[PDB]
Amino acid sequence: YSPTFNVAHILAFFFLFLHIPFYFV
Amino acid sequence: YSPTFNVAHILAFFFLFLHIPFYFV
Amino acid sequence: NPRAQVFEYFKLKVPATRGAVLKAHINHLGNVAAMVSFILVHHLSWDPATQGVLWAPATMFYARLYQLGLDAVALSPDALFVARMHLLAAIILWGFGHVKSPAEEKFLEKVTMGKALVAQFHFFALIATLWGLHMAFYGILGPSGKLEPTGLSFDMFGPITPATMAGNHVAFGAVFFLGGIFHYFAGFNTKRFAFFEKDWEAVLSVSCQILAFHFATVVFAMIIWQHPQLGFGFMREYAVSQYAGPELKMIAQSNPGLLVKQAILGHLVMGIMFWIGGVFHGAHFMLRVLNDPKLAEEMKDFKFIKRCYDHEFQKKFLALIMFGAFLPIFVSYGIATHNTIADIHAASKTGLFAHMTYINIGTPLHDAIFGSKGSISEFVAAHAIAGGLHFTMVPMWRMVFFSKVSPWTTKVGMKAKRDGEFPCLGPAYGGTCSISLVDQFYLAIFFSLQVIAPAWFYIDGCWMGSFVAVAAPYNDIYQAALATFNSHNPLHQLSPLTNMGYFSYIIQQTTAMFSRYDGHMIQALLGAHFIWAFTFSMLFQYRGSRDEGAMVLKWAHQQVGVGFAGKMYNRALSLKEGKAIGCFLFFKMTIVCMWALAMV
Amino acid sequence: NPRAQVFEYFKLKVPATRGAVLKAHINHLGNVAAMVSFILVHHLSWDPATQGVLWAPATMFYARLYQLGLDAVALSPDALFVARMHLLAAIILWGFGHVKSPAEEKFLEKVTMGKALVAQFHFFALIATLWGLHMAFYGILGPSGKLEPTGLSFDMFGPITPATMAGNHVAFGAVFFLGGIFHYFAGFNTKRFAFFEKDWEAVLSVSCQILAFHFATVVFAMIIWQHPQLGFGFMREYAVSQYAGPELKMIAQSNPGLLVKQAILGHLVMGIMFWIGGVFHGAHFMLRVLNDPKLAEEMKDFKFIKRCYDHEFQKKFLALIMFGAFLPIFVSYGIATHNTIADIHAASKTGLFAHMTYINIGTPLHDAIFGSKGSISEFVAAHAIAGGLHFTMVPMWRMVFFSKVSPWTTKVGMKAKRDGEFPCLGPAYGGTCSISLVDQFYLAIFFSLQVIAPAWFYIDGCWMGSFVAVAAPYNDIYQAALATFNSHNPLHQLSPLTNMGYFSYIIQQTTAMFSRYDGHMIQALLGAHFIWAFTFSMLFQYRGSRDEGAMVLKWAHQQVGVGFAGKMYNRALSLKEGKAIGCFLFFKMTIVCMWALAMV
Ligand code: AOH
Ligand code: AOH
Ligand code: GBF
Ligand code: GBF
Ligand code: GBF
Ligand code: GBF
Ligand SMILES: CC(C)=C/C=C/C(C)=C/C=C/C(C)=C/C=C/C=C(C)/C=C/C=C(\C)CCC=C(C)C
Ligand code: SF4
Repeated sequence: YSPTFNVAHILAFFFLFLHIPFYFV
Repeated sequence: YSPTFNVAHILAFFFLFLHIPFYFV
Repeated sequence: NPRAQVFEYFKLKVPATRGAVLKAHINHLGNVAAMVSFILVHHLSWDPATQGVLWAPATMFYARLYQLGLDAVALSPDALFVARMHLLAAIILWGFGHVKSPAEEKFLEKVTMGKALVAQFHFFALIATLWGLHMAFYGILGPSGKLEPTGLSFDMFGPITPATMAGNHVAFGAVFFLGGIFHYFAGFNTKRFAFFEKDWEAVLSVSCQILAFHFATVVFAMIIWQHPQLGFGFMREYAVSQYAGPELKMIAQSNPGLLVKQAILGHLVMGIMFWIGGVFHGAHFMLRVLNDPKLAEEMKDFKFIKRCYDHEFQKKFLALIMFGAFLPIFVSYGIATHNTIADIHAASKTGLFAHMTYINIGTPLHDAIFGSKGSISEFVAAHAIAGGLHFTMVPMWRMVFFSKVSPWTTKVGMKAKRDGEFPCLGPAYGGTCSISLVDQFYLAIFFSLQVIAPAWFYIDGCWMGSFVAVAAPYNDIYQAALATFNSHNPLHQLSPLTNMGYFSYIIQQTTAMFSRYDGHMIQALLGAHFIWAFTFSMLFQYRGSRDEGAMVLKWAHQQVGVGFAGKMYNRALSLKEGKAIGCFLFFKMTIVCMWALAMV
Repeated sequence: NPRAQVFEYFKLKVPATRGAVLKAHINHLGNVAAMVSFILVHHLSWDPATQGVLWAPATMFYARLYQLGLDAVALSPDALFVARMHLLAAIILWGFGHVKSPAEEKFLEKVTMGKALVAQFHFFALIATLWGLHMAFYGILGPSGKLEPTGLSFDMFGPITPATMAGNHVAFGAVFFLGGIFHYFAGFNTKRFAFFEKDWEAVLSVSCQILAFHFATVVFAMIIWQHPQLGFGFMREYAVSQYAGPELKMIAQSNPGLLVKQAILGHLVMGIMFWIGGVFHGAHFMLRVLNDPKLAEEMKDFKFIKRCYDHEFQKKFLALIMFGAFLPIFVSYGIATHNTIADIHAASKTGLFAHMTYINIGTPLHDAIFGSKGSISEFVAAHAIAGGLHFTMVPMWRMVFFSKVSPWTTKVGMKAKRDGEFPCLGPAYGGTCSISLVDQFYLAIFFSLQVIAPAWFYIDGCWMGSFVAVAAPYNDIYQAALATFNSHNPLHQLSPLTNMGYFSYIIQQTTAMFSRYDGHMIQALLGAHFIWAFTFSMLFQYRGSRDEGAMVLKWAHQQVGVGFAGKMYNRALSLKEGKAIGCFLFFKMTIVCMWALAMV
């Protein structure tokens, strides 16, 4: 739960959710 | 500002605003 | 031939054969076991050794471990053994679920839905009997905080004991055993029931609708049956037991029903969802009947073929539903608005709103029948919920009876609505959006918030006589209501009756959210509000605007060499897609916000 | 021939002749005088002898009486004399405004808009000179609390005194006198200006747009020019003067800029409205140019005829606007979201959100140029407002350049959008709602809330570094910002800088609303929220649903013999009507809620 761990995992959620609209568009 | 004055004037606002949609419908 | 019987988008995605359906059911069992294994291990807290189990859904599942008489410490050897065995089960089920089994398929060609139902009766009989026997000989959590075998008793009318609750399960085993045998021999061929063997969507619809009614009985039972080991009181006890982490315990001490009300909100919401989705399937089945000129010679006996074409029946019936919504909404929201104006302005000495009387009505019919002693809070809340139910039913009964022809399609000269999924017919006649069957499904989902929200505010102890907190001149009415709430309303086990109408309660709960769970429910609120707002961009009459603007965004991404990102704007979501996704997210983001309220 | 140049609904309602337009202008002057007379007498408070003037708009107009050196007691002899003379003026103006004047009309046939503008220059010259002379010899409120003649001085670069402010008015009289004479002789015939004489809508558009820019300069001047008699500080002084009622005084002591910020919010909102409505008129004028094959041989010299057909110009230009919105929004809302997450979770000791750094950036460019010393609050707020402006401009530039053809109409095979008012073209191509000129007007109104809301939150002293209140670990950043705000930001005259982001500020302000004005602003909030919610029923893709359901409601009213009420459901509002009314009410009910915030 260091800054690098936390930014990394935040970016993981970001990249993941970002693919949801591609499935429809 | 008795109960009868106040109910009367409330009903006046009601009847008045109620005519706004008639102008379009 | 399911691929022919679903909306276009799903023809390539629906399980298309007997075998594929069974595999989907197997994989769904894998999902069930897998969720259990995941949630006993992950999403407990940031540091379970010191914080315990703090986070939702995990808290409810650990409360179950507690009720089973197991060590309900976070990540205990019992919890891990349970979680790992359910994972094993999930992998075995998904394994079988993703391989083809031709012999299994060949046999399925011989199975009817009546036969499957016989088999389900005796599988349920097995489960009920074995669980009664587990209780009887190995036990559950007992009154002494130890695992205690319950014994077995069949004194149905004596006091409830662990032994008679075990007997209740064994008796259900016997009943479903005899009922399965009876139907094994007699079938379900009686008239008005033979048609079910014809159509999987009719069976599916009925399962959803009855499940919704079960959900409602469970909501009420979770409030009323609060026994600490044999009822849903195990969720109160767990939250203050030796296994509870320090913060869960601190929250439960000011909010004893915390976890019970989370379970209640889950079952209220899911029940509404199965009610409306079940009715959508039944209506869709009827619409396929009406669109299959063949499918008429066997169903002509049913009155709905006529009613779906009879404009006088449609108006009389829907008008009756609208009255059933109008009158209780008018009474509940009108009273609560007058009382709100009175509470707001109570300090005024002159002017239009000074010295208003509080409207104070009890609930004599409910009291005479069920033994409550309700106040204006129950009177208003129950009429608002009843009204919300009839309100929600307006789009529901239009799904059922307006989805082929209606007085409107006749008025404008149409022969019939083409199908169940079209989004609109354009600007003719001043605009035609959302007359189809699926668009009334969405609208019922939207309207169902008039059931869920007042029900939640009531269950969490809001004053429902008013939208704001009771003012000092009316304190006597609050205090009398509090006395009979405490002495006669079983809800007082889960919630104190506050003097706060929902608006004031929102201020107080949201303030409390800053200081539980390190503030996280504020993050939840803010993120949910953002997404909710964004759904407007999909639900408003603005799709063409977006499709036109999307071309500029795509073009701009391509200009700079990142066309893989510009593909996000290859086109705007269509009318149909944006309405489905917008409704789903509008509805669920509202539920997320209410979930925040359930967490504090 | 205005009746041919407006949307269909207005052809029968627009003043159709020179004479009728003049009469409308006269009657509008009657409205102005009448509002002044009404608001000095009515809507002061429930009991002015004891409560003073407490209610909005009346407070601002009584603050003017105060600044004029008159007795600004509620219903004073001065106030009544002013109110009764303005009523007299209103009746005389409406009198003349509702009678036909054929000689006046005959003369108007000879008047050009260039001539009218000459006349306006010298009417404004008269007003400016006479007001300077009134100040000079009869006076306004002086520093001693008495009416004091200002004298007259033309020392423009000396210190500001009452006498030089009088000189400023007289000088404006002279300047507009010379400018009116100059243009009387030279005209406005220069190229790029001669076309204005052709079209009243072009003149009208420019008047609105420039007025919008004046509004913005007034917003800034009301914050910056706070002199107590010669600037907008008279609204601070009035609220704590001997004339102020007790409650207004109590509010102003904790909120000195109370009335100033009400005036600011009014001018911000009206300015946005004239900017967007002015651009709509200019765009509508251009669209009529593009639709009149005749109207081309005189305008071919202007580049917009080409740009309105050039798809590469359209994409490049609109993409530049979208970038101008995207980048500052990304920076402002992204920073403020990170900081929000940090403030929310500041108490956490472990987990993903613990021990975040606060993003802290100043405003060195603004400071170097204007002498501020800003903090992260100004940096975020200014980029959010700048971004909101470019965001709002996206629908605005589409009104201007996309309303005849666009890359989208070419993509789908259309020749051209038929007109400026059509609501949609139906479900083809996945849906086509709101590509017309007027539908982009509405969208700009909607988007303009991204300018108004952050601007208001900033002006009222919200912490704009975060959406919630600053947490204790970041208090040093707040305190440093507070020091340089107090010493370098003129806004500190009107608002203390709180440590509350807008969400926390909403909790605190709404809590305060329960105890001012006998709670009335809670009633305002609740009623406005209800109406706002209802606009969804008009703005969502659901018009056909409503038209179909409306037939049941009308039928039910007729059945019971009250068809005069059922006429309310003769039909649903059309796409076009519901979008216009829905946008108007969505927008204004949001403003009502913000007005509540301006009242406490
Ligand atoms: C809630 C937040 C919200 C956002 C963040 C948008 N709309 Mg949306 N919108 C809304 C509502 C409530 C409504 C109701 C119905 O009125 C609408 C309607 C509508 C219509 C009709 C159209 C267009 O036709 C146009 C378009 O071309 O769509 C393809 C468009 C656009 C694009 C403008 C282009 C530009 O400025 O890009 C620039 C993009 C931005 C300025 C957004 C950048 C955002 C961030 C960096 C994230 C911020 C994140 C957090 C704070 C957590 C752009 C992506 C965008 C963002 N909207 C439209 N709209 C809400 C929001
Ligand atoms: C905010 C409050 C709100 C109300 C009070 C309604 N909708 Mg509306 N609505 C909403 C949203 C947010 C949306 C978004 C888009 O989803 C929609 C959409 C939509 C569509 C698509 C249709 C229909 O097609 C149908 C119809 O036939 O319209 C002619 C209809 C109806 C009628 C149902 C008939 C019946 O139950 O009458 C019974 C009428 C009622 C139960 C309302 C009685 C109300 C009061 C007595 C006043 C309460 C006053 C206070 C508390 C201050 C009924 C008058 C009605 C009330 N709506 C529809 N809607 C909000 C509200
Ligand atoms: C037992 C419950 C159940 C079942 C079996 C179905 C089945 C269906 C079938 C008949 C179709 C097409 C679905 C599709 O192809 O799946 C595709 C999905 C899969 C094949 C899933 C496969 C899984 C994976 C690849 C892996 C995922 C793993 C995880 C997520 C862990 C469908 C359908 C709808 N359904 Mg329902 N529904 C429900 C409950 C509901 C609930 C009650 C609701 C709403 C609250 C609805 C609202 C709708 C609605 C609106 C529609 C549609 O339009 C559509 C239709 O055409 O009906 C006419 N339906 N529904
Ligand atoms: C925003 C979406 C959303 C929201 C707010 C809820 C809320 C809830 C609450 C009301 C309860 C109790 C808390 C819990 O167990 O949550 C569990 C939440 C999830 C499994 C998924 C939540 C979704 C996300 C975190 C991702 C959201 C992403 C976006 C919004 C883009 C509940 C629940 C369940 N729900 Mg859902 N669910 C969903 C999506 C789903 C998705 C669509 C699925 C399956 C694919 C489910 C399957 C279940 C399931 C099984 C249960 C329960 O046991 C429980 C209940 O009380 O039933 C009576 N649920 N669900
Ligand atoms: C000086 C300011 C001004 C003027 C003269 C006009 C004039 C017009 C005319 C050209 C048409 C038709 C109006 C109608 O017939 O009136 C009818 C009203 C009367 C005749 C009023 C008579 C008064 C009474 C009977 C008594 C009322 C007394 C009281 C209320 C006290 C019109 C119009 C529009 N306007 Mg504007 N607008 C504005 C400012 C604005 C503001 C800036 C806004 C938005 C914020 C707009 C947005 C629009 C918009 C969208 C449209 C339209 O679609 C429409 C159009 O067709 O343009 C192309 N417009 N606008
Ligand atoms: C819901 C509607 C609404 C709202 C919230 C506002 C809000 C405001 C605020 C932002 C300011 C300052 C307070 C005040 O003087 O209000 C005055 C409010 C009204 C005159 C009318 C308010 C409407 C109702 C009470 C009825 C609402 C009915 C329904 C929502 C169904 C302001 C204002 C003005 N506004 Mg409006 N206005 C309107 C409608 C109108 C109507 C459409 C009209 C004319 C027909 C005006 C003409 C003016 C005008 C002249 C002024 C100002 O001097 C002042 C300002 O600051 O300008 C810079 N305004 N207007
Ligand atoms: C019901 C229950 C028990 C739980 C419900 C839970 C729910 C719904 C959970 C929903 C979770 C969601 C959606 C999580 C979304 C995460 C998105 C991220 C990390 C985006 C990062 C973007 C970045 C860094 C770019 C910069 C950021 C900006 C410019 C703002
Ligand atoms: S949904 Fe859009 S395209 Fe369809 S009728 Fe409504 S406004 Fe027109």
